[PDB]
Amino acid sequence: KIAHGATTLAFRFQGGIIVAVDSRATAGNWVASQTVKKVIEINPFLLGTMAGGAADCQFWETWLGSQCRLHELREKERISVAAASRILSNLVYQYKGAGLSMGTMICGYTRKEGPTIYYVDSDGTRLKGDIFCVGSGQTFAYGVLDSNYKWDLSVEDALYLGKRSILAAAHRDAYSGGSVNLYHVTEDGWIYHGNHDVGELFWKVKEEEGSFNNVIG
Amino acid sequence: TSIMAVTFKDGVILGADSRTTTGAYIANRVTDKLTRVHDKIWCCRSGSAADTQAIADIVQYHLELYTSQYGTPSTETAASVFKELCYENKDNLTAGIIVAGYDDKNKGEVYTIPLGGSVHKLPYAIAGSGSTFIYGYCDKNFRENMSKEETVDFIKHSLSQAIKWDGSSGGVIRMVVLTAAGVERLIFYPDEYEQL
Amino acid sequence: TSIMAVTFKDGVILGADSRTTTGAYIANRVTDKLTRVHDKIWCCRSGSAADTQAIADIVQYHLELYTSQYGTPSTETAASVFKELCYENKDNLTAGIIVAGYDDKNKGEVYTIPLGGSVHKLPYAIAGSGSTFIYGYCDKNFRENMSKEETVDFIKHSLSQAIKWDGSSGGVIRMVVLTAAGVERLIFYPDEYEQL
Amino acid sequence: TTIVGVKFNNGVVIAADTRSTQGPIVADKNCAKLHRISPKIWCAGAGTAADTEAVTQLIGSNIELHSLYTSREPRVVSALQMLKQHLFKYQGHIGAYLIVAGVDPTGSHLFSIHAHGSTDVGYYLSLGSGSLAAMAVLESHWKQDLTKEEAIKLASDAIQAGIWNDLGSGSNVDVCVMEIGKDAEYLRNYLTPNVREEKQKSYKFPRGTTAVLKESIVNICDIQEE
Amino acid sequence: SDPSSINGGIVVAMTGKDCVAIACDLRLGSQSLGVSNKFEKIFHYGHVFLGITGLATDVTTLNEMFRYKTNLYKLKEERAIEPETFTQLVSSSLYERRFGPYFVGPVVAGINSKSGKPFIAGFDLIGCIDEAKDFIVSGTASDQLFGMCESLYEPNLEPEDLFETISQALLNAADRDALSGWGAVVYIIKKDEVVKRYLKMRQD
Amino acid sequence: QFNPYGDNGGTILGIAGEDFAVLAGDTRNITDYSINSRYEPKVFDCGDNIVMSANGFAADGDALVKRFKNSVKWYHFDHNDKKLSINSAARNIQHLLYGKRFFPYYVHTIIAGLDEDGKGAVYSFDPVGSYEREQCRAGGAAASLIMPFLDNQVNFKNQYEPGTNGKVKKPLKYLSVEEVIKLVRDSFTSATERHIQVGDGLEILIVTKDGVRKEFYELKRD
Amino acid sequence: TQQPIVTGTSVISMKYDNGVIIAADNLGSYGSLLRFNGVERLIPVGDNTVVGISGDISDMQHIERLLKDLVTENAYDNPLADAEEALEPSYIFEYLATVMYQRRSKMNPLWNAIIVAGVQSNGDQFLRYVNLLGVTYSSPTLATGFGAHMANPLLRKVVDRESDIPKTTVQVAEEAIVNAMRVLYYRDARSSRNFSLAIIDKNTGLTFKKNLQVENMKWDFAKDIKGYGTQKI
Amino acid sequence: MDIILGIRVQDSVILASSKAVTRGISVLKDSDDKTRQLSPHTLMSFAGEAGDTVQFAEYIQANIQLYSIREDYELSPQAVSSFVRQELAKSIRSRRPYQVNVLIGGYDKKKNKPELYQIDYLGTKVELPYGAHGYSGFYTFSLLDHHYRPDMTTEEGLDLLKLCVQELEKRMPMDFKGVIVKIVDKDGIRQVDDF
Amino acid sequence: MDIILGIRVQDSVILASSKAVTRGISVLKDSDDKTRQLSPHTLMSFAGEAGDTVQFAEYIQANIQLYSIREDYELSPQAVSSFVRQELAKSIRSRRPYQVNVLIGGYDKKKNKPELYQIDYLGTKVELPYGAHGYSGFYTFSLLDHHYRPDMTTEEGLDLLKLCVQELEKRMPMDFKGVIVKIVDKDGIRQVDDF
Ligand SMILES: *[B]([O])([O])[C]([C][C]([C])[C])[N]C(=O)[C]([C]C1=[C][C]=[C][C]=[C]1)[N]C(=O)C1=[C]N=[C][C]=N1
Ligand SMILES: *[B]([O])([O])[C]([C][C]([C])[C])[N]C(=O)[C]([C]C1=[C][C]=[C][C]=[C]1)[N]C(=O)C1=[C]N=[C][C]=N1
Ligand SMILES: *[B]([O])([O])[C]([C][C]([C])[C])[N]C(=O)[C]([C]C1=[C][C]=[C][C]=[C]1)[N]C(=O)C1=[C]N=[C][C]=N1
Ligand SMILES: [Cl-]
Ligand SMILES: [Cl-]
Ligand SMILES: [Mg+2]
Ligand SMILES: [Mg+2]
Ligand SMILES: [Mg+2]
Ligand SMILES: [Mg+2]
Ligand SMILES: [Mg+2]
Ligand SMILES: [Mg+2]
Ligand SMILES: [Mg+2]
Repeated sequence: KIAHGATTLAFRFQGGIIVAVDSRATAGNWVASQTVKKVIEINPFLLGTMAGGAADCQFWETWLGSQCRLHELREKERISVAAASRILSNLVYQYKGAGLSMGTMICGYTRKEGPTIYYVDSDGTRLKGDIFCVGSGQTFAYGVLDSNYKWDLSVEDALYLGKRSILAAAHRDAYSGGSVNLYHVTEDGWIYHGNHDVGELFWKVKEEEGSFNNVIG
Repeated sequence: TSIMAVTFKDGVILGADSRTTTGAYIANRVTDKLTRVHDKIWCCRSGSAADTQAIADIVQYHLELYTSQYGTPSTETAASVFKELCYENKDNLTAGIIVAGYDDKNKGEVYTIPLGGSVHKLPYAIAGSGSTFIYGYCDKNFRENMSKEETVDFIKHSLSQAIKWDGSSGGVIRMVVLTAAGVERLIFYPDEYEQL
Repeated sequence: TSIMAVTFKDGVILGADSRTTTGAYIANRVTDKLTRVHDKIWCCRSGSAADTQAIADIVQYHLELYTSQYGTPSTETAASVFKELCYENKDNLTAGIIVAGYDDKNKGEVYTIPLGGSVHKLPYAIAGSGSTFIYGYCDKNFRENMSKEETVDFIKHSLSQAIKWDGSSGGVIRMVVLTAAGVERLIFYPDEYEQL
Repeated sequence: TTIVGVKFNNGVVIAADTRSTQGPIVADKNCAKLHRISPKIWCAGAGTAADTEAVTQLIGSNIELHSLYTSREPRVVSALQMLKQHLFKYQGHIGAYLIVAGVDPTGSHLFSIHAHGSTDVGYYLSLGSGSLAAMAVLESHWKQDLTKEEAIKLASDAIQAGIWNDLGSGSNVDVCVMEIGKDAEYLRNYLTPNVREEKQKSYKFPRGTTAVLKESIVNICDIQEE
Repeated sequence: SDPSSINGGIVVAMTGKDCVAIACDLRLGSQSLGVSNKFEKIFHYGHVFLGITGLATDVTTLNEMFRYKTNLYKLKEERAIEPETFTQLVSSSLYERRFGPYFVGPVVAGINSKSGKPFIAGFDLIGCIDEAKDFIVSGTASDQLFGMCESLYEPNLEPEDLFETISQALLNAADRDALSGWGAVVYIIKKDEVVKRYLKMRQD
Repeated sequence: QFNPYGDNGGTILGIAGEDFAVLAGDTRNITDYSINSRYEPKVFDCGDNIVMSANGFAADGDALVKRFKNSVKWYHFDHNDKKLSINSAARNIQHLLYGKRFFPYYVHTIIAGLDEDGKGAVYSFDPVGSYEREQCRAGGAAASLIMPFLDNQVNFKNQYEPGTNGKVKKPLKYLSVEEVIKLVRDSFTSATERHIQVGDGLEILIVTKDGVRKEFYELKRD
Repeated sequence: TQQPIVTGTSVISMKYDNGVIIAADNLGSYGSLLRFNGVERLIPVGDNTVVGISGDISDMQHIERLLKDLVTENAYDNPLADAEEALEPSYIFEYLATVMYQRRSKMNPLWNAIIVAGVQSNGDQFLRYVNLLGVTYSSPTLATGFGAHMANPLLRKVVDRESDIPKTTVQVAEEAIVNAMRVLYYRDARSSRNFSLAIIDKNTGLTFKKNLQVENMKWDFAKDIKGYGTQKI
Repeated sequence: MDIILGIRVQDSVILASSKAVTRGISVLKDSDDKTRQLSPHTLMSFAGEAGDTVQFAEYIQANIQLYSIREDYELSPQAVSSFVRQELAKSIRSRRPYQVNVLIGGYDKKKNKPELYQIDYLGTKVELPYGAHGYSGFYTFSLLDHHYRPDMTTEEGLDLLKLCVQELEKRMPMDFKGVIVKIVDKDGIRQVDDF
Repeated sequence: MDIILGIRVQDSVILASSKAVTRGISVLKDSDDKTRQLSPHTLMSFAGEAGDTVQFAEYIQANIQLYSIREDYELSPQAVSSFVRQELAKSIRSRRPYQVNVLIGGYDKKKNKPELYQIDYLGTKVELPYGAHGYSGFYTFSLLDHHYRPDMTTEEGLDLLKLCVQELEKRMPMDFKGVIVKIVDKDGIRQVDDF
């Protein structure tokens, strides 16, 4: 019984990248934790998301931060998101078959690239993209994202969209919940936008938005 | 389990250990494996305790009903009723039974019924897990028309060795003597048979 | 296979049947299971024919090299070399070996090495599939400090019974006598030992 | 589960622990494992709880009808025979492991029965996951010609050995004494060596602590007149 | 795969001073997917209350079965069934399906109308009766409930105090179980009045 | 087939106070339905004001603790007797665990102590090395029985202020060392009642700026 | 990975006021066959330690050789080999525990359960267990295999906790051990009547007793037991 | 088969069901109607194992039609749903169970209310404002949770349904070849021929 | 991944490759380019197990680019295809084989001829006028067998390719989200941005 279950997303927009994750960890039906940090702070400019194996994601994305630091010491220049995501994907590819479990979005914003997201997988997949959603509640979050996403979203509205999409998954997916962690990635680094308890957030959103009429409040 | 039945001049004697095991745990160290299906027709039981008890109870019922209608049954008849149950239910049974009895006409007789449900009439029979270790000893030491005292010694010495080597066998050595004189029960304790 | 080694007054005697089987087919009815690893250190082999031959050949090599450097090895030393091979390669070997030898200082000694690769020094040893059927007989009939003729009779009678009951054992009874006088080979045919 | 039976001078005593478990969880702390088959025939049950209950009730019911039919007090051998044949028929799938004891016009009796239908006779017996701990005590302290007081002591000590040393057994000791020419005395919670200590704190909440959405009266009464 | 944890859910019952309480969550799911937040697991036949956890189709079937049987009971007996008698009926009914059982965890709660004595009982899926003095727990968060009840419970609580204890036992147990929650209901039962309260809880 | 793993039962509990931290654990050691020992210490003082417990398979648990204690020793040798901070110990333990990612230490590890600002700190680990700082964490057999109780009585979850009816939460007031020990004792007493692998004794290690103190309490032995 | 072939059953032990007692029978079983009747499973190390071993006998003989080699190695360049720098029970145990855990970690275990009984330099009683998994624990009473299920309950009635150790004499402790060995002979199908017993006392040193037998057995009541229920004759 | 959706609005129930039928490698048909009219104001859609779906639906249809003739009366949606549930609950412990999931959309003429019932092959019944079977809910429920109101019109219900189908067509790997949509209200059952 | 097609006409080679990427339940991307330029006049498309496809393609790309720099010369399509085959033939008996199927479309500047090579993960090479991997050929080869000529123009090749994609979109159960089409001729490699 390793922990399992999650909802994580990341999307590119005019103002950079929004990263949003839930906080729940479950061993079977047993809820092990409601306070899990599913965004790894690789360095002040790069973020990674945790889905699949908790240790695998933690260990190797911290390690990735060490490799990124060594790169900029040697090259006297910020590492690209392309190069960083590639160091991780090449590493896990060496371990293919051994049983690593990883589904992560490597998120960054550089001069040459602009806002960039790479989905990296333990089976060796490396995909560049605009919107990614990974975890047991990924399908629920995709629905809210796809129907409301625009490139010209404001930072305020984009932050809410990411928050609202995790809430949707947290409500319906049994193995997602606890709290929502928000991040906004800019060229000058990521900015943390707080921890939001799903219990309190649900009722707040229900009243203000008029959604979840199926639920009595 | 170590069980045996031996015909001799005056009749037949049944012998058995008293150990019942669940794996390596001895669930009963004073078990009675020598079982009565008629006044002078007894059996030795090996294998499943449940199966051999169920069979013996059914046989006792059949022979009691036989007696009410047709008078005293032969030992061969008792063996046949055992066989019928063991053969027809071979898929679901784990029972190794030795049938032994005393008639006045036929005298002492022994029938062994192994797993398959076959019947074998013999001068003496050995069975159970512990019997393996005394095939050599019993074959070398058995004689026909032994006396009561000689037959008791033969069984005592034989089962003593079977007990010594077989983990599934142990406790006391029970014996039942079947002759014209009647039915005699004998018991022999560890301190007696271990020093042999 | 039925094999045994028995210490007696003048030394030690090894005994064995001559049957090699592939399932129920007798692949060799005149097999020699009594094998020489040194002048007066021999062994009885049971289990895999390939494994026990490979082991015996390696031991013979080791003791030949031991002799060239340090002089004649003890029976204990020979047993230790057997053990080392059987213990360290327990996962890949199926070998049940009895080691028997004669020193002038230590006289007749017997060491049995079962499947696990453990060593057990004993006055006499029995092994192989057929040994199961003579644990009772051998335990009752063995005495220490027997004569040559008595020991030959003990082994002949014992293996005769093992052969009688075990399908995997049969053919001739081979024997090797180890004393100060030298090394004597004996053979006994079915017509002789079956009528015992 | 630890259950035992001990013969004595003028009768027989049985005993049991009171713990029931689902895996590593204790389902019931004060479970009743001593069952009445008839007024003077009682049995202790180990294994599957529903089965020991069900098989005892069924045979107990048929024993009662048999007693009424024959105008005779029921015998232990009848309960034994009916239980074993029922259990044998179901090929061990009815997970009932029983120690059957009692007094009847024939005398005092003590038997064990296993799920597959095999029975055993003895002066002292033990069944269940704690039977090895209990049997260790019985094999150390049992003797012939025990008194009533000595048998109760020995039986309860055997259960205690199971309570303390077997994780499948715990809580309290139940006893039932069946003496010849007397009413059977059922001693529920004969020993209570596992009372929980006082808690450090009281967890009584202030009223209004729990958030409530709706309140309503439930109509448990029938349809009313007028 | 495991029938008792496909749909999820929990039930808890407690005794107090001249009263009993029975409570349950409202979730019904298909493994990870939450399907309904209005699936009540507590039913009543006259003054006897029955909570049922486990496989939802069997929950529904057994409710319909015990409604069937208690209605015939009442017509023939000319009186409502009592908690002690109903407990035996539940046990008998479950055991008749010994080798093809309903995958459920029933819980009986009520007050005997004649003696006025509070009563609770629990069962396994095949009929075994657990008649506890203090409390009964059932469902996918039974371990959590055992932990809550064993610490929070004290004997002889007044109805309004008992409400707080059982509510907190359920809520906090449910919040540590993925397959439980999505609302909750608490029944407070006295000899001739029964109050039903829906609780406000986190909806994830 | 040979199974290199086993289950020795046991339950552990770490709570972080305002200026203190406790790490508690029962003293019972088991296999299947037997008791190996009624008093087998499970929580250890590892030096540098850090306490540790690795619950689950005891052989792996002892190995890990032994290797961490060793790591503290070599940290002093290599870095001029510098004090190993709790956060640095936590990261080091991750690498010890993940080093056997493909043949894991079969244990739930918890460490407790004080952070570099003097505030109480508890860290929790999974078998393969994922970790997280926490205010409250139970581990092992009876973890499922204890955590929901702690959510309610430490973090005041589902508790609201009377009169408001769900509108105002109960305020998160700080707990003293005496108050925490009461909750620990009641957690284990309740676990003992309903879990067969929990009992015999309760050993608590309390960490403050003054050092590491020990307290022992009896538990039911059935 | 292997399977045990020739095996030894229970080892039992307990602490008393001035030392420790340990015991084990002299059987080497080959499955259900009680093959070897003269196997010594208590192996003394020096005059202050006795290692009792159960499980695979071939692995026991290997461990026996390791301990013999350990004594030799300790004596090398050690003028205080028979004094201050002699082998302690704690040293011998930790060594074995290290080997057991290392061997399980290579998926090639020594298929044994071991109890190390002894007395330390300062007079303290030493009693600790280790097995094929490298699992270790200590207790006032320790037993392996069937002994864990049947001997411990009896020995724990004498010494239930730490405070009972000073109140327990060597006579009472030995009596309890001997009784436990009798109970194991009644109930363990892979046991023998013959056993060895060892006492390690801080005053009187190491007393090693060979060729002991289970005596004072109750079997007479067997004569009254007839049939399996209804049978009277 | 694959995707079946249901939504209960103010005055009607709307059922949407995919048109594709796939025999492993090939799509054999792209116009399959996965529904049966049980009574004039009751419609049942279905999805599950091949053969069982149609066989079950038609068996239910026959039984309800028999009841209608015998009593000269239409059963309520609640009554029909309970009958269907019992048949599935009976089926799950049979020798070979019906591997069929259904939605029952009906308009109760007595209460003047639309009603939607979701029943899976185990006999698990729930009354819902909107429902689905299989993986359909995983994509659509988040949209329905956001946009749904009990006072929605039929036209608003269809628009919300279009948004659900669009999300399925974007994120589902299987091509289900669109959906047939049917409306159940006071006037009976009709099909939306353009969707 | 899923569908990759190839056709060799008079003066060019055309490769068509699906855009979808599916992680089990969801379609994560609908614009994925399943190809790598090995040299100015050689293109390789690929499909197989996740990760292995891109890792293999990029490894091959690097090796051919290395050769180009070292010799200041472009290898012939035949030479590149033989190198790729050997790598896959080496891979199939490795500890963990590359689970990758490829098409290699190249224009030989020496012979002035287009060339299409089909190679599966075992290292099975064939030169073909048209080719495919997976289930793609099962639907398309019957159309190509009927319509194909060696003297077809590039425009006629694209039209025949459209007919193949239309048949796939009709009869395949999976939604592969259309195809990216690329042309390889004497002037090099270019992408058809509208298809
Ligand atoms: B004997 O070993 O065959 C013995 C004879 C039986 C009539 C008492 N059988 C058993 O002890 C069997 C196990 C067994 C051992 C060896 C061979 C075949 C079978 N035991 C049981 O049947 C048993 C054990 N515990 C409870 C109930 N029954
Ligand atoms: B004896 O039966 O153990 C015998 C001794 C061998 C050294 C000559 N072994 C065999 O005959 C074995 C099989 C076997 C039989 C019974 C027990 C264990 C093993 N046979 C072979 O090794 C064999 C047979 N045919 C060809 C080659 N090898
Ligand atoms: B005892 O441990 O044998 C005990 C005696 C029983 C008759 C009251 N048995 C149990 O507690 C059994 C253990 C068991 C668990 C699982 C399958 C079979 C047996 N428990 C129960 O029967 C049980 C468990 N949970 C609820 C109700 N009953
Ligand atoms: Cl029997
Ligand atoms: Cl040979
Ligand atoms: Mg959730
Ligand atoms: Mg949920
Ligand atoms: Mg049977
Ligand atoms: Mg024996
Ligand atoms: Mg929950
Ligand atoms: Mg406990
Ligand atoms: Mg459903």
